[PDB]
Amino acid sequence: AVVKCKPTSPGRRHVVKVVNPELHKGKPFAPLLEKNSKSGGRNNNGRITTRHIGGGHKQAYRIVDFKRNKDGIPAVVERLEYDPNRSANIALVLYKDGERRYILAPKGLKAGDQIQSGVDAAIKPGNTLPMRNIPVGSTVHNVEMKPGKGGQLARSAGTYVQIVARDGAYVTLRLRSGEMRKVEADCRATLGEVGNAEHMLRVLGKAGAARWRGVRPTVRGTAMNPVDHPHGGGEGRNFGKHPVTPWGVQTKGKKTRSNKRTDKFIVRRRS
Amino acid sequence: MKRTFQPSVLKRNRSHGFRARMATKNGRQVLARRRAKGRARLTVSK
RNA sequence: UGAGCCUGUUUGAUGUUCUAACGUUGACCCGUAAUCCGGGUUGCGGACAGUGUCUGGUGGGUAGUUUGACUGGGGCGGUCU
RNA sequence: AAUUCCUUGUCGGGUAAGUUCCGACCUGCACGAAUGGCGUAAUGAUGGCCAGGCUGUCUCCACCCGAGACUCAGUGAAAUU
RNA sequence: GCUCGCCGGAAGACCAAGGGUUCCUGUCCAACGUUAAUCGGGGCAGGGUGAGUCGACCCCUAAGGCGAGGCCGAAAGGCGUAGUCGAUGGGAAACAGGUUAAUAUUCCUGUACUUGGUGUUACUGCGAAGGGGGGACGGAGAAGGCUAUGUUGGCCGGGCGACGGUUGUCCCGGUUUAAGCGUGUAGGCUGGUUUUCCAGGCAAAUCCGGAAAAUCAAGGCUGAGGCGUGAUGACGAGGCACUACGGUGCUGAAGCAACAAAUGCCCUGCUUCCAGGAAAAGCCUCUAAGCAUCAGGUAACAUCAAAUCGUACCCCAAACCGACACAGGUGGUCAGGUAGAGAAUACCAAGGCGCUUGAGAGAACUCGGGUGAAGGAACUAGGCAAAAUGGUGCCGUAACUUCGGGAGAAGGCACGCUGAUAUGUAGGUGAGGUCCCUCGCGGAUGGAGCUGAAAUCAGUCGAAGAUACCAGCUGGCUGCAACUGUUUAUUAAAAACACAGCACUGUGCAAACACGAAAGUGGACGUAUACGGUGUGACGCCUGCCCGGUGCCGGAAGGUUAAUU
RNA sequence: AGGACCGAACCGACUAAUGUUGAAAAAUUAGCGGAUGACUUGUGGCUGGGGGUGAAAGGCCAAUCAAACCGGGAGAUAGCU
Repeated sequence: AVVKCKPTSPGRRHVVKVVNPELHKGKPFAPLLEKNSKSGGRNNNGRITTRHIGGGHKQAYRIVDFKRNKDGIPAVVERLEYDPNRSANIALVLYKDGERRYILAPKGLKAGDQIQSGVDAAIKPGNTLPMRNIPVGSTVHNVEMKPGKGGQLARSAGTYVQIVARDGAYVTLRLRSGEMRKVEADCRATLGEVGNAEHMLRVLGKAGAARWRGVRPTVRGTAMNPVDHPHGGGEGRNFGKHPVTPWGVQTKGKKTRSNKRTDKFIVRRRS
Repeated sequence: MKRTFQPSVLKRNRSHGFRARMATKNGRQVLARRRAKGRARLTVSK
């Protein structure tokens, strides 16, 4: 549910927050945790390589399951949990042999729900099947790109992929960006679409909110001197030139894809 | 008013010490130069 | 299918198929007490991608430099045989 | 007008008297719509103007309390020429 | 030696870093000390630092470093696997009194505790480079129980006052005791035990995880404080004699109760919020290979061992960083009385200091201050500087507004001391006694004793009762930027930068992009509700016409053009 | 509850006077902003000069920055004093 903040302060006048009174209030499952330390955008040479990164809150990593290769054993959902490393909640699942795991939460997954994986499973949200055994004209998420590798497509909140046609040993998919792609039919996908679809309705409201997430300020190129940026200099406010990146390439229209090895799998491009 | 020199023995020895000089190739040239000149004190080791 | 040449001759181009060079930041086994590395088995691409020599285009991202004299001070104007 | 050269433009209010301030006129030397246009409660060691109280800022200065300056014994520089 | 003045959340006491003999004793006054010097952190000689429990060394790791083979590179070299280093973090154990010119949890007295080796007895399934538990973790808030600590009574010792009074409801001093051992309280968390079965934990399991039955409902863990013992001991005002003025030997009275109360402890607890809050070892358990007469394991006795290095002195400072015996800088701990909300301010306690040139005089002028007749901004570029308001409780308060604000708007009234309501009230704490019990640090009642605001009524003094220190000036109209924030260390703090919100464009994951002659690394252990670049800058109403020029995106029939042949 | 309010320790630097061979090669006195957060502080580690970092002032990189310091080419060149 979305809630506005009362204007008790100028830093709260414009805050909109999302609250879900169903997530766990407690500690995460311990045997599925690891350490994770911050970088600052620097590489092994010590140099800044990506800008506007630094600070934030301390976080821990949860081992999420992206393969779903345990076939024939039903699993039952236990609880939904909050994850700081992504924009989608997670779910804890208990198996019939006494093993627990973490999975992504589709929309409408609540405690007491069954889930299963393999070639002999039912067609309903949360189940995992090879893509050769799903009707054409279906919505899925967490689609593999090579057999046995894992999921890489439609992993954000409120996203999905659509199956359009099937031929040979390939299937044609429509993606969120607006592109049509070919993939092998022996790949896997999960039925439904990802949850937390209101994730995008929130307003941070102040600068400290963005500071808490590890984002540092951005400095405009027209506010510098001509030795720091190709946009700098001028008595007053002067531009008189075409926009470019800090290293001299033209923004606002130019194209920057060059990969001839993967051009046979794009049927049509985004518009 | 604060000033420039603030001492610390660990930092001094980790920066300009004998084993630090021996570590690389140019420090050994520093040592060779100072030996050729004939210095009484070779490093900051104390 | 264009030139030679009597349905045979070699090279030219275009399109489809194949595996054996080459790629794999897909799965399993060993060195091994190891998410580097190498060897093996199996899939997926495949003469494409990529690298060396030569060659046309773009290139203030970077570098080296030039931007004249007379003159009731210099500049603007005018002049230089 | 943070923009108007001619300019202290012209009319009104405020003062005994107002090149600054507030409201209008349009004759915009040379405003104008994301190098945004027009408004706007709250906030500002931000620019401009007017009032009450308060006073040595001032008409116009007088007295007093401490530290130097001045005399005595000890130590004892400097720029420049 | 007597008197005077200053600090006292420090100008007192103590750790770490940094320094290195500056520490104690005897001697000297040439140079050093901004003056003299018998004095000194100055010269010369000797003396002084005692550890199984304090630190370091040691065991374990974070960021990071190095790195056998290996992958790259004209050489020099770069990156990294297995490993090995690296604290600001985790891991055993001691208290009180006495003593020196200089050391004290180290030396002496009294009473304790922890970990290893060897031998003898009694019982006995042991064993890791492996499986599991534990260590193990955020911000704010609230009130319940305690202690360190202070005040007053009771008790003990002394006193009867330099000038009116002082045998009393009077004056001064003391009334201290630890670690260890035993008891499980205020309070927090959690159902116990037996049986059968199983696609899980890289192989096994009596361990952890899952499933199904019978049975009893009260077991298990953590836990400040208090009470007993340690303690017939030690300490304690005063007394008994010689003084080298530094002590020795003996002796030693009282040593209880009530109230008030922490920022310290129970509390790593409890309640809520999103921005979701380290790793390894020490420790407890399960088994494999292997051993079974043995070896190893559990407990009680006896005995041996705990090595090496630091330990003096300075720390808002004359001994550290500033060339100085320099009005500057420097992390952590301790927290008495009266008034006060207070760690602010004023006066004091414990303790420590008067700042290393003096004596006179009382001109102009400069520096820091107090008062001022009548006027009250007339000064000046400008109310720059100075003058002024200032507390608590109760009345009362406008335009405008994003409905929270404006607001402490503005403007008012009361405020000392004594007596009564009540020989000390409303409230807090709480003994003796009477009952009960599953018997103890138990429950109900009962009110002795102690402590104690605010209000009303009547009197009284001064010119003045928030009397000292302390402690907002108020209002009206306009430009700019929405707001809290940031910036030219050393002449510019702003209308300049950033910001939440908006739009355009690139990127299908071996992603675009950036650091690298390369291997590689960040973006990210992320996947279009995600990531990079560019411009505008809360919110409300909006954002018109032009594709000729320069850029970017798409097209394919024509014309022009490189190497090669 | 709050990038909420008043105000000490703590972090800063808006106004005036003194000082300018200073007590000080950036300070003293009286006033002034923030003060539960985009806060402040101790110990270690990383980024190297046409390079780094930069809420962006040509700011900082050991009292030195429109290209640090040290040693070399080196007795660079100087139609000028």
